[PDB]
Amino acid sequence: PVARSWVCRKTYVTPRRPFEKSRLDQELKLIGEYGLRNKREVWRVKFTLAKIRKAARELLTLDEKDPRRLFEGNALLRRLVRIGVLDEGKMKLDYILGLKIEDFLERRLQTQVFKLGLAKSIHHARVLIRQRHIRVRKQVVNIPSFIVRLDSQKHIDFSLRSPYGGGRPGRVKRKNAKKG
Amino acid sequence: ARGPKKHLKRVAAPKHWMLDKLTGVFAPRPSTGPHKLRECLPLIIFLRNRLKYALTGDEVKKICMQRFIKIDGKVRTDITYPAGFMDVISIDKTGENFRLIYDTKGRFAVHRITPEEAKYKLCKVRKIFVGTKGIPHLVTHDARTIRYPDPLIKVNDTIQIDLETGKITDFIKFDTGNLCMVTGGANLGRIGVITNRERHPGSFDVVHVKDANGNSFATRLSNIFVIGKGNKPWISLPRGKGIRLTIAEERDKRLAAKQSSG
Amino acid sequence: LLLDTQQEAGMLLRQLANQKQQHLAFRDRRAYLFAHAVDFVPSEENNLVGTLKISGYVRGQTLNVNRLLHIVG
Amino acid sequence: DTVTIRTRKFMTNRLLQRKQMVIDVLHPGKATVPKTEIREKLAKMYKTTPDVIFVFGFRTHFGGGKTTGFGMIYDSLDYAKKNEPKHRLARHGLYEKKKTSRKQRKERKNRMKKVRGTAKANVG
RNA sequence: UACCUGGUUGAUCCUGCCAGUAGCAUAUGCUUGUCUCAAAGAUUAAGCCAUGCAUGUCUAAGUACGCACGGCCGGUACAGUGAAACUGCGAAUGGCUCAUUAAAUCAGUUAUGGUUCCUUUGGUCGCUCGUACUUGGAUAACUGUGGUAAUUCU
RNA sequence: UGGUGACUCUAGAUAACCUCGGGCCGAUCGCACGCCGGCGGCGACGACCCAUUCGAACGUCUGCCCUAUCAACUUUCGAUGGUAGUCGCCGUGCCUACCAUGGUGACCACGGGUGACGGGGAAUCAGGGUUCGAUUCCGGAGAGGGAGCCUGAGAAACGGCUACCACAUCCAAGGAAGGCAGCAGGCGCGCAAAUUACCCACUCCCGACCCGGGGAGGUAGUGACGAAAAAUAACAAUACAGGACUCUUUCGAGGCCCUGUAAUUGGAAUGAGUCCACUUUAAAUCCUUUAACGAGGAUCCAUUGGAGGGCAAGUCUGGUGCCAGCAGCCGCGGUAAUUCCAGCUCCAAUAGCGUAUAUU
RNA sequence: CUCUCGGCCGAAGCGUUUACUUUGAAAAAAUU
Repeated sequence: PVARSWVCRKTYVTPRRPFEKSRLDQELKLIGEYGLRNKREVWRVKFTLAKIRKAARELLTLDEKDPRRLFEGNALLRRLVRIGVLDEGKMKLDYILGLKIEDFLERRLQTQVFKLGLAKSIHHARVLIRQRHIRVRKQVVNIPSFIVRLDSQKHIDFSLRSPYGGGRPGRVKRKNAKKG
Repeated sequence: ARGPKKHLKRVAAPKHWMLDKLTGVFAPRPSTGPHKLRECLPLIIFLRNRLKYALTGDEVKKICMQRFIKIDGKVRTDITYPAGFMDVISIDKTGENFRLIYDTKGRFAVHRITPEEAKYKLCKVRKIFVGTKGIPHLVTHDARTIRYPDPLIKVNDTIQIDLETGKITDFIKFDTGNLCMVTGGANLGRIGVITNRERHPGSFDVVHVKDANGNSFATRLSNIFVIGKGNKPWISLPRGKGIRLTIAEERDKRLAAKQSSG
Repeated sequence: LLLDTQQEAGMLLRQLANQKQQHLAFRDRRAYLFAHAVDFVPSEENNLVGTLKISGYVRGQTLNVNRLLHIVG
Repeated sequence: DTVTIRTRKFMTNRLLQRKQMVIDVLHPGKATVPKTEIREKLAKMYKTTPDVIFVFGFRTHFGGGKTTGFGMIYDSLDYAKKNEPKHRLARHGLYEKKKTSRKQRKERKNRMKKVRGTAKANVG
């Protein structure tokens, strides 16, 4: 007996049909849109959305005045507004089902970086995040799949330690400036 | 097993202790005492997890051996000594007194008391027998056996005991129209007036209890604990007034709190 | 297994002793010797040919004298 | 200069004769601060001598700004000696651990089990 | 994501299987830059085991005459710390395994008004009308004498 | 007197009894010492019995996988019941005597099997289900095989003893010592599994006991079992190429974005690494934090499978000639091979990807 | 659905008894 936790999930489901042109092409398109490493990122997103839709489904079957349906539903809607996928007016349980994969890929950090004019391309944004140039509030974020919340979005900066941000030039600049 | 067990694992430990899942392999096995190990706080958990005074078991020990902690007006040096319901914990160096009373949710709340109130505790009688030359004995839920009590006192009644003497003072009889708390089961920690008790021979007697907010619920008689004559309690009551909040209303409360303090 | 201490080398010796032996097929069906000590008694020194005295342990099978003997090189 | 000490969850243990606290350290440019410096800083904050305070468990956050540790400021040095875990007293040279390994002393024990009487003191 | 595709024929529609497909488990092949977690001699042999280790323990409080110790002040019975040994307690927990075992174990449920229960916790402990301002005999540790090839032997 | 749903309960009175292998009715210690010559305050060990806790141990009810190529089974030696007893901590065929002739069974008894410890659970799944659960929590069982004990509150204990069987070490030939299904490690077995590492710093447990001890446990090491995150480049100027907006009958001409080739350049940005220090920590390591060095493609070079159909991707080139081979299946090969071995090219998955097996 | 004892009410019986449904108290944590 040890003091260790063996709890862990798989965070994606591999598709049933491995080769269908519609699917492959679609996922490729998605990838190209939001600058992702492989199919598995897309699949992760798909899995999460699927989970959400399951949750929403298993609530609608209960009575309108059933407490569980109310409370849990309200929580779920809150969670989906707090990330910035749904809208405050469309905060009813049925609207959850009409969500798309891309609407969750839009709230990824990379995409935010791209949109906010900190980067020039999606790949460029990704790289900027990876190299530790992008911070959120004050915390430096290395992970690009970091889902940006609605309230936290209004301050995504360039991190004081980076060359683009505060100052102190990088390595290449140091090397070139110390030639003669 | 060949004999009695001396160990308890953290996973098998009772939930209302609010222990972790990763700090160690073993929970602190409560020493045999006045309370059943399922429904009690060991002194260690209360001292280091609730109050945070100590950080480790060693630190806890270093307090218990310096003889600062008094449970029911008596110095206990054992770190695993079980303090249960209605139990008075006194630290004199800080000048702080706590009584173990169940929270609304079913856990042991850190409930601070006045030094005036800390002089007495309440006891549910478990059994009354007459033994040796016509001497009747009460036996309370805290294993405290009191010789020569009031002949009016019957089973399932609550008595007030002054801790300095160890003698009974005055009692509340179990009757419809008395304020109660639950000591075990689903409704644990909930407070209300007794509505109606129904008897079942050869089984547990189901007792109905009405809330302050009109929420009627039921329990077993072994789990009920009388407190108040009519409506007003004989002891202080936790910050949550014993009325169990539903989830939605709790959420609402939380939201309100968030709003108010920014 | 690392060799640094005499304690480490003792662990190695122990490992070499209790080991699953790979039985090499050629060795097992014949009978062989390693030389521990070699002595030479020439019949005639001018001939430069004499009697050899190879002393060591028989390892393969039961060594029969009627059979020939081959020295490796 | 650019180092800043803030004190979070602060509590006085009168049953232990100490001042228990959480410490946030801001050091935006530099590395993690050596413990001595932080001890000094805390001393200068709380008016007391640096000799009596102990700090432990400093984990710097990802990115490189905040560092969060636990620190306790005892009343007297004697009280500190009497209450603190002995390895934290060894970091200030107040305690010395025996240089023997576990294995050796196990072996010795097992040897001395075998012989009776005064001969337990001879075998080592 | 309540999903099917190839294969019986000159061609067709069927029954029907075989094959594909996706997981999840053990093994294994090739390959492997970083980082957070993380199973791991179960399966076959509940087969055998070199060596080392895993249960020991003292307070103001049972017994100190080991100069073993610096040390009191000296007729100061016992200043103190204290190896040992007697005593008390622990070793019936933990850890390991899954061989046996099929209403057996086990689970939920009930009983003990049919029993025992270290310790803790509470009660009780001049309720008996009949040398004590202190009882006896040993035995360790210690000294010394030994035996046996050898043992945690005596 | 008092109490339960109910006592042959507790409590009361009377007559007695009370084991010598005997039941309680303190021949014990520590701390401060103080009061009318005599009295005392805290605490430690105790102690018959009550309670209590930790339990245990016996019962009740209902709930298991396969098999009829197991249909009758159980009773002479207890089978089912009655009475009396013995034993047992207690209730009982638990045992003994004496009686009766029962009890179970197609609602599957009994017998046999199980690649059967039981649960909590896991995997898969629309709904229903099917399969797994040796594995860290609870319960059970056994320490080579069986059997019997001592001490103890508690054991039919095995890091106790006593035997016999099976193994097996040292022997001076007389005897002595065994028990890793504890933690390492070894052999053997196999398709199949880690270091004779450091530490009681945590979690806890045991102990006369704040102090001692603990291969319980923690920490490292091995670790592609498995799960989470996530690099292997980004950008600008050029030279083309598209797709657009404005102007021209159209050709066209412009300043509008996007795309690769760049056998073109260009500087910036970084981690892998290398490596002071700090931190972490029982002591370390790792991570995190940070000085310096660290990136131009012959590198700091990405792999495994496949490319007729199923099934995403070549009637490309060379070799082979029903040979070698491939191919889950359908089939490919007998001289133009889209299927073999290569080269080139492309596709799928991507730090993973094949293959065999159990299973959904 | 009701006569008996107590403070219009609580005890006393129920009602042929189930099966069924709903509710109530219990059903260890971890996992889910």
